[PDB]
Amino acid sequence: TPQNITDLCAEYHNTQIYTLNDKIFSYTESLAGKREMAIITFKNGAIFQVEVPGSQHIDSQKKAIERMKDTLRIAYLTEAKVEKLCVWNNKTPHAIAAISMAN
Amino acid sequence: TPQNITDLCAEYHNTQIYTLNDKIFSYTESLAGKREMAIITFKNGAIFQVEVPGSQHIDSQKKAIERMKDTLRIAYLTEAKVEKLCVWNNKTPHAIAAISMAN
Amino acid sequence: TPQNITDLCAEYHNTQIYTLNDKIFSYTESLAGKREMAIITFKNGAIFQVEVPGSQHIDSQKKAIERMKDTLRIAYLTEAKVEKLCVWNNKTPHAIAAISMAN
Amino acid sequence: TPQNITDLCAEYHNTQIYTLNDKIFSYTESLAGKREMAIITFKNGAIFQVEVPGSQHIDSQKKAIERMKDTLRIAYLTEAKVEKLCVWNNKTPHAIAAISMAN
Amino acid sequence: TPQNITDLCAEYHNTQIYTLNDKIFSYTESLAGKREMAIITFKNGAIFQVEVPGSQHIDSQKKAIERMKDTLRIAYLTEAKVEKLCVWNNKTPHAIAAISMAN
Ligand SMILES: CC(=O)N[C@H]1[C@H]([C@H](O)[C@H](O)CO)O[C@](C(=O)O)(n2cc(CCC(=O)NCC[C@@H]3O[C@H](CO)[C@H](O)[C@H](O)[C@H]3O)nn2)C[C@@H]1O
Ligand SMILES: CC(=O)N[C@H]1[C@H]([C@H](O)[C@H](O)CO)O[C@](C(=O)O)(n2cc(CCC(=O)NCC[C@@H]3O[C@H](CO)[C@H](O)[C@H](O)[C@H]3O)nn2)C[C@@H]1O
Ligand SMILES: CC(=O)N[C@H]1[C@H]([C@H](O)[C@H](O)CO)O[C@](C(=O)O)(n2cc(CCC(=O)NCC[C@@H]3O[C@H](CO)[C@H](O)[C@H](O)[C@H]3O)nn2)C[C@@H]1O
Ligand SMILES: CC(=O)N[C@H]1[C@H]([C@H](O)[C@H](O)CO)O[C@](C(=O)O)(n2cc(CCC(=O)NCC[C@@H]3O[C@H](CO)[C@H](O)[C@H](O)[C@H]3O)nn2)C[C@@H]1O
Ligand SMILES: CC(=O)N[C@H]1[C@H]([C@H](O)[C@H](O)CO)O[C@](C(=O)O)(n2cc(CCC(=O)NCC[C@@H]3O[C@H](CO)[C@H](O)[C@H](O)[C@H]3O)nn2)C[C@@H]1O
Repeated sequence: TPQNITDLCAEYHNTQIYTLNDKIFSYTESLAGKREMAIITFKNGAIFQVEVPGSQHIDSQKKAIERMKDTLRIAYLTEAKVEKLCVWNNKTPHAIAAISMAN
Repeated sequence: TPQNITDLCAEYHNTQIYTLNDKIFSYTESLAGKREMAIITFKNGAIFQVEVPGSQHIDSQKKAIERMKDTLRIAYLTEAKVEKLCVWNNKTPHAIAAISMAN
Repeated sequence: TPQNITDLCAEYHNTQIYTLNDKIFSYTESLAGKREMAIITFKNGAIFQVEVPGSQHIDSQKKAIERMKDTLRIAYLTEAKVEKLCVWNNKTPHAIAAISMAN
Repeated sequence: TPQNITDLCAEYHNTQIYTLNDKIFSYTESLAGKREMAIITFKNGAIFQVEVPGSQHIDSQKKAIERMKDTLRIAYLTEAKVEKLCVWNNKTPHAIAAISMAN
Repeated sequence: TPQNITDLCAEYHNTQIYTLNDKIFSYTESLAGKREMAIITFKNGAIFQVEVPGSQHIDSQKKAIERMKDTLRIAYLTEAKVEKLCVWNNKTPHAIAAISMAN
């Protein structure tokens, strides 16, 4: 089991770490069908999604996907600093796999 | 995949964007049978609903409908500025499809 | 579909609007069997319940009853002003159907 | 149906009301198997549990047990004054049946 | 049934108590498949995980694991002082079994 987000991110293909060290600039969420997703942006312009659940996801991920959207909403509303994101870079917007908050 | 609320909204028939840039003026929710819904208003007089779940919705939307009502309640209570709403205009009140929030 | 709590309230028998324009004075909830309920009061003496889920409720109400208890708890803790309650007046305490909040 | 916690509490065998009129001093929760429970204390040394779900509990209590732990956690974190607890006194620590919050 | 975290912790093999008396320094969560987990750190560098649900868990733990991640996220965001953790020390990072919070 990994020790931190960077090492966790390295356990997967098609990923990279971004170091934001910043609060979320905007939070978007949709209930429209086939676009049940969240999008966040940061002041540096970067855009990220929580993907719509799909055939690529295994069942254990479904609750985690819901949790992540909960996290991002409350992080946005609390202006919590996001340290790093681990994202899949084979999707546009890049798709969030993990988040770290600190400081 | 769309990268913002405007482009997401334009992927559907009978939708449009409203630009509020304001906090929610009032939040209403009901548990009454056949009216399990939320209504929000803004100071400019705009009125929007989160629709009662029905057969027009696909199954993936159900969780997202519940999440949206969670989002609107907390946005109301935290006085978060709503940037945009994507709504369906073939319902009265217009029905919320997506929300964006920014400073 | 109604556009406000008063109009929604009028779509049911044995209801009435109470206008509070006040924060909740006390919040009570129970896990005891057959009394899985919430009770709120206001400083004017008014007492209201969220009913125990029962035979009178249709399936779609179950989630909304849980949400209403969530809403009342957080309204209480944040001292949010309650504008109106739509209540059924054929129960004692009167039973909450809907809530509106505004500053 | 009862209109307050004292009257509700009195509808059960082996219960009693504790009047605290104080915030929660500590909140403990466990995910350890067979100890999936919460324990709260007050500065006067009083200790109470939310019981591990068991065959004592009827089906309708299961959701309310989980809500109660949610309520205690957020009460703790908001420093909300707990007015009274209804507890079962045939368990050690005494087991929470209901809570009221008021100033 | 135990009356505090220390006593609860001692009801299990492969456990120990850490005394932090500090807020969480960082919160990390992941939705990546097979790594649906959370990791927290404290300012002294100590790292702890909420484990991915696995064969070792009994069914009653599944809700509690989800609750714990909820608790850690809100504790982090509120800067709530963690008193103690009970952890399994046969995993790395050490795996949280229970948490106590006190000011
Ligand atoms: C910690 C761990 O188990 N890591 C392993 C992961 C993992 O098992 C799967 O991602 C879980 O579904 O599977 C890895 C991985 O890198 O994703 N894997 C999986 C595969 C074949 C199938 C595959 O790529 N599945 C993941 C698809 C990705 O899903 C992601 C969501 O979870 C994203 O949507 C991403 O854009 C998509 O490409 N080849 N390698 C190998 C890696 O060692
Ligand atoms: C991104 C994407 O998939 N967009 C497509 C959507 C989408 O597949 C469905 O809305 C999902 O159920 O379906 C579109 C759409 O515009 O809604 N669509 C669907 C249909 C036939 C069935 C249909 O109209 N379904 C939507 C009904 C609408 O549901 C909405 C709630 O989700 C609202 O209640 C709205 O008032 C109602 O008219 N014709 N066009 C075509 C669009 O390209
Ligand atoms: C918008 C809408 O659909 N409104 C209709 C409602 C509604 O369909 C039901 O209340 C939903 O279960 O059903 C109405 C009503 O006023 O409740 N209705 C229902 C009936 C027969 C069955 C009936 O009385 N159901 C409601 C029972 C009430 O349930 C309530 C909880 O939802 C309360 O517990 C209340 O104390 C109880 O009397 N006769 N009229 C007629 C109303 O036009
Ligand atoms: C409002 C109401 O319905 N009150 C009634 C309750 C109630 O139906 C049950 O407690 C719900 O499970 O059942 C009462 C009660 O006092 O608990 N009851 C139940 C019984 C036989 C079964 C029984 O004792 N159930 C309660 C066991 C208690 O469960 C509790 C959790 O719910 C606690 O764990 C407690 O420590 C334990 O003794 N005898 N009396 C009679 C009481 O009139
Ligand atoms: C209060 C109580 O019932 N405590 C008992 C626990 C308990 O029943 C189980 O841990 C619940 O699954 O089972 C104890 C224990 O110490 O965990 N137990 C269990 C066993 C054999 C199987 C076993 O070790 N299960 C626990 C595995 C542990 O799961 C943990 C998560 O729950 C961690 O992942 C840990 O890293 C792992 O070793 N031997 N002793 C004996 C202890 O008296």
